[PDB]
Amino acid sequence: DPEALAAEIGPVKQVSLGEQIDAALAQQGEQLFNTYCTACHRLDERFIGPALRDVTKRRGPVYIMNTMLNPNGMIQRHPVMKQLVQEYGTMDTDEALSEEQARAILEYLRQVAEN
Ligand code: HEC
Repeated sequence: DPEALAAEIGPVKQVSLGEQIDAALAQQGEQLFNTYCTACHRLDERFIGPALRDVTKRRGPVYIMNTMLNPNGMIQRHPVMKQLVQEYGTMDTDEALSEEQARAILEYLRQVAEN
């Protein structure tokens, strides 16, 4: 259900996640997260947006990737995101990331959920 709607919104459609964390990829994601995402997010505390340490436990990868890559489409069309907007407010969250960058950040998010 929520991953399918996230795929339809796009641009990412599918992310097949291998069982292991790729630590080098995650490390690039850590650096990116601390450049772009900590303007508004923390791992364990609310801030401008929701806490994210366990985002990969409550959401899937297509939703997370398309939040980074198409935040406007997600805000407009995805019911989970639309509800979070009513709670946290409307602001420019688009960091103009590449898919590569977003993928690295996802790997970091997966890693911190195992800490
Ligand atoms: C402040 C300008 C933000 C920046 C920069 C980033 N995010 Fe964000 N995020 C923000 C808000 C206010 C919200 C709630 C929705 C709304 O627009 O009001 C979010 C939400 C998310 C989510 C969804 C969390 C959930 O539990 O489903 C994710 C996965 C997310 N944000 C990720 C994320 C990442 C990885 C960022 C750096 C690339 C990032 N956001 C930037 C506010 C802001």
